[PDB]
Amino acid sequence: VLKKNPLKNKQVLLRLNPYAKVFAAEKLGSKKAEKTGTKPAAVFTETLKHD
Amino acid sequence: PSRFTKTRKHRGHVSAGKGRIGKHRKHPGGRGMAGGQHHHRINMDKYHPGYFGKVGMRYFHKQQAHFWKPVLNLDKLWTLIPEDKRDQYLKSASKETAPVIDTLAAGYGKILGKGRIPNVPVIVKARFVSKLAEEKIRAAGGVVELIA
Amino acid sequence: TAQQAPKWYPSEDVAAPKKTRKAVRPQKLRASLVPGTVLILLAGRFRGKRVVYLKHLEDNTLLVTGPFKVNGVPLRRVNARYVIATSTKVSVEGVNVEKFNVEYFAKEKLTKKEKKEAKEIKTERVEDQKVVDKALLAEIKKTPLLKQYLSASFSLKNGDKPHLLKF
Amino acid sequence: RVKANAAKRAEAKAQGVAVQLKRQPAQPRESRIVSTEGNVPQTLAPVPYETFI
Amino acid sequence: GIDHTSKQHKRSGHRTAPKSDNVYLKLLVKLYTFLARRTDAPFNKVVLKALFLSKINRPPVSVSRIARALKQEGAANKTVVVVGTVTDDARIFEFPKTTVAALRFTAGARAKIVKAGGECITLDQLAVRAPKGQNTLILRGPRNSREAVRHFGMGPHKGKAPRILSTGRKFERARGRRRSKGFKV
Amino acid sequence: AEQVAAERAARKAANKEKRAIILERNAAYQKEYETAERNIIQAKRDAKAAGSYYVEAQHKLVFVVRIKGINKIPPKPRKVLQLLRLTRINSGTFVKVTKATLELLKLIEPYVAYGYPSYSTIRQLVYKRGFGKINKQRVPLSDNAIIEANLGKYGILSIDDLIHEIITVGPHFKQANNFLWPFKLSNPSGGWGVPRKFKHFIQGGSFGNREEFINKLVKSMN
RNA sequence: CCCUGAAAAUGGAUGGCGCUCAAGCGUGUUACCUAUACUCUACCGUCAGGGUUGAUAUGAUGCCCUGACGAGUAGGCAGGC
RNA sequence: AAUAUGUAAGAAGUCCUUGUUACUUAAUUGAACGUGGACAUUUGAAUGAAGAGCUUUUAGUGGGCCAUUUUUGGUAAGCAG
RNA sequence: AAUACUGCCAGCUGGGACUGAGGACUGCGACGUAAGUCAAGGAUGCUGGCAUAAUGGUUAUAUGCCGCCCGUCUUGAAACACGGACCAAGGAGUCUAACGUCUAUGCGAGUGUUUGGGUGUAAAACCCAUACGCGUAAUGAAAGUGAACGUAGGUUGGGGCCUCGCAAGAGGUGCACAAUCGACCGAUCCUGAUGUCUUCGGAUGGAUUUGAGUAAGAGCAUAGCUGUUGGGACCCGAAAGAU
RNA sequence: AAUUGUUGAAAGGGAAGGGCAUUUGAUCAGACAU
Repeated sequence: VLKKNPLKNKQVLLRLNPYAKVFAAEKLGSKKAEKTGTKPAAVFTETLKHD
Repeated sequence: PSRFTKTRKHRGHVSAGKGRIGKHRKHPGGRGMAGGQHHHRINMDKYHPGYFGKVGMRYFHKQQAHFWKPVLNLDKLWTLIPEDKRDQYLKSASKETAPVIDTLAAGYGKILGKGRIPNVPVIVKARFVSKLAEEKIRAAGGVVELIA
Repeated sequence: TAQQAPKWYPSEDVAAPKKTRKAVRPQKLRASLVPGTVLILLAGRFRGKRVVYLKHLEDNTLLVTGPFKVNGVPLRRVNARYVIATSTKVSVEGVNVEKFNVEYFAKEKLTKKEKKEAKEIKTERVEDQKVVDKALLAEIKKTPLLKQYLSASFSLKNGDKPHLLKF
Repeated sequence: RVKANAAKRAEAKAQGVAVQLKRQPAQPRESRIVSTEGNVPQTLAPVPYETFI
Repeated sequence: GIDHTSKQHKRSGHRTAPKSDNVYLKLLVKLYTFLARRTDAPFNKVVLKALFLSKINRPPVSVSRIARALKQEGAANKTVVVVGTVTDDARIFEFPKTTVAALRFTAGARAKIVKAGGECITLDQLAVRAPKGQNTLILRGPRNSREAVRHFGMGPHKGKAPRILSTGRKFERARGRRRSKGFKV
Repeated sequence: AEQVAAERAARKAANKEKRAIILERNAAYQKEYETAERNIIQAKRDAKAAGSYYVEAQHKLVFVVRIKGINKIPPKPRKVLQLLRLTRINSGTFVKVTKATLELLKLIEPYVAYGYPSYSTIRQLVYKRGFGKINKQRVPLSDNAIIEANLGKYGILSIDDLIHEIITVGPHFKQANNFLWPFKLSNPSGGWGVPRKFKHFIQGGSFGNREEFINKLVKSMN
């Protein structure tokens, strides 16, 4: 009879998407990505800073 | 009736269903059949193509009595026999006792050959018969005997 | 007949309402309404007067007192939205509040047929007030100007900005 | 093209694979990596107005 | 606003329930409406829809047409269903025994069918005999052969039977019909 | 029918298995999205480190929302809008990006705002304003059963299945997008950010290919 | 940009008041105002797709469910007073 | 050139064999129509299809006007086309 | 390292406004081993005052904003375009003969009692003979001729039915209808058999020829809307013409 | 009915009338009373 919004109603959200519970539990919306440090080539940096 | 007429539904509407620009004037295109070879030419050549002119010779004092000649086909030829005798004659297919059908006395003038007839003999009395009608009756086993 | 009877009379029974889903969870009170807080009444008979918040009653109301010896406000209940929660907290652990519940302020209703109300306090209520206020006055006295403050009545003065006035 | 599709369809049926006989509109180009080996970008700027008349 | 790609609020255009106050026809419509609602047999839908057609839309099927339909291979014992009127045909002479179901039967057609040995059946009896239309063969009379149809769509070089009241040599076969007099249609 | 317990148990078991399948599919899709985006980022980083430029693939889908009213529209753009199902002023539709659809968008440039929506925009759109096309009737995407009833033929079993087939242009993207009813979006909260809409977004207006900026506009208009 | 070029008749019109680091001109960024437009909901009606034989407060032309739509002279049709 | 514009993107098709012919070829050569057999889910590009096709009958109308763009007569016109 | 910018969170949380549609349960789902609970297919709980003009309705008035005089011709009307001083009553697409389409009905290769007769509780109702009108046969100017090679044909698509199959589908039958190729009847142009009042007869076989045809009838009668024609003909109106 | 007299009420700075919304005055139904 009524259209309940999944976004603003956690109950119907869990109804529509079973994965929502585990998503919230694991905090996958704010996942900490691994830090890999690679440096851009000197050619690219010079081309970026070039006139 | 007059209560179902659209005039009652047209009360209150200014033009009464006849338009505002071209109001319902007396006779905009002349009286009946006016201008056949003129402004009504398109209609009169589209829906009555063979109207204007004359064709064929005349017939002074033509009497339709002379031309009275109703036609009758063979499929209907078994109708003139009464209903109760019909199956009795169909069952007893005999050249000795084939039924007599007086088409003229019934009211028909010519016998035509549309359709088929059951293979039983029959004496048909007719003012006129088509060639194929006579052929079919004689093939069935009867005889077309002319009368007047 | 003056009017032809209708072919179809509607059904006469009363259909039961469907099973509603509105289960009552207890009211959450804003953090500023800590028991023992000096509030100000913004509406009612005692509007503007400052009171002390003691207990959150069973229904959504706040039991408050003057204390009655000062500014003459007795044990009443009020509504959270109709009081303003100042920051002048006073200790309240020295009083007993378990007696006062929703049934404690039971009004002996009079039927509408009387209509002769053109012309007293419960002795129990006066004794509870005298004990609660006498237990709270000692707590009040530990700070310099709280008794005079509670005797005073709040009032917006010229130039006051309630959106910028702290409490 | 009719007989071309006939040939491809027969071959795909023989090899037991999908036919994919329909044409396709120009799809968006897939991702690719462009090297700079001997292709350092040349900086381009507008040219000031000079009359040739 | 809406950029209306279709004409709005337009009716489906198909007759729903007959435009007739015949209470018995309404009863048949109710019965077959129930049957089409609660049966997955397309025969019920087609007969319910055919119950609504007008007189010119319900041409009379002759018993000769009945016999020709029964002449089909594998349909000798089928029950013929006619949503309309069955008429006696004095052109046929041998008629096969069958169960013909129709709204109205001419006296002659009923007599012919009962004399052949078969029995005449009304559509309610058809519903009680075959709820899903099993072993049924629906017939229909000819629509294009009525007198009014021959005049439809008349134009030049169409030869669609001018609407002349009285036919004769003088009427509607002068100039415009023969090459000597004017032109040819 | 006194036997109700067996039917309840069978239905509950079937629903539990379906929910488990949907959960596993959504987990796989989340892994796929993370893998794809992280692979793209790392490919960009590796090309930059090696001394090259990683040109990302051109986007495969667009979201197109009508911006113009319905009056005074030339016949060809009007017909293209009708074919893209943008009948109302603020209707929106997802479109696969090929040469034909790019030409369509170019024809209807002065009457639509379109870009490439992100997964967040697509998911919010499907969850809030997701409506089906069951039996030519616009039913709301309320339960996964509705989607399974119609799109179970193509394997689209859940609303996240639909979102996946939308975001990754797949074998049945045409069918999924056709099943999705044209989204009826409200006016953008906070305005359009522009004094005058009817200039191309490049020209300081609002219509045209906003590309990546379409997400903010669509979220505001949702 | 401003000034001269720049002359028309009742008194007179950036709409008016009035405005001069503007309330003018060019440009940029936000905030804000409101249409019978858009979004959601209720209701009226129309159209379409459906459910309902169970004796039936009856009536299947009845009851009920779902979705979309609603401007309009000439004109057409329908339901009604 | 641009814009506009025709056609095609298969099931009423394609492939193999052999039937009919008074047409045709030097000739079962060819032409047309066929018998029988084979094809797949992508049955022959994209998008959308709010149902598709078809018929009868009849109303009003048959003085038009404006705007962008192309453009003719005219110096031009709230001019005419 | 931070921060700014952009983007994400199926992150949390505060205030405000409008709405409460439905009315036993059913469905989806969440929390709980479980019972059960729940914000899960649309509002409930507690409390107060009034219980009457208080809310509300009508009306007059004030205020804020908007508001041109109606009908008509017109591309365009508030027009410095026409009618309208006001009011009551009357006042304008009717009826008929013949009809076209559609619809309802009765009978149906038939149909139509009501020209007339009989009868009658008397312009009513009921009954009926013979014919005629229409239709069942068309074509040709007319003489005249006059509709099955066949299972009333062949091909294609056909609703429905039947058979097999869980279904997908396959096969058979395929009315109506649509396209096409043929057959037959007539007309026109040809070919000219038996024969013979030796000039009569026209058999057989053809034609990019056509007809308002046949090819297992569909019509008649009544009633209704709409439309057409003649009638005063939707209502009112001439300059005129005649006796 | 047009039109007019008296009484009563109300308004009225070069028209009157009207729509939306409410104040004010006058007037009024229904429902608890079951």
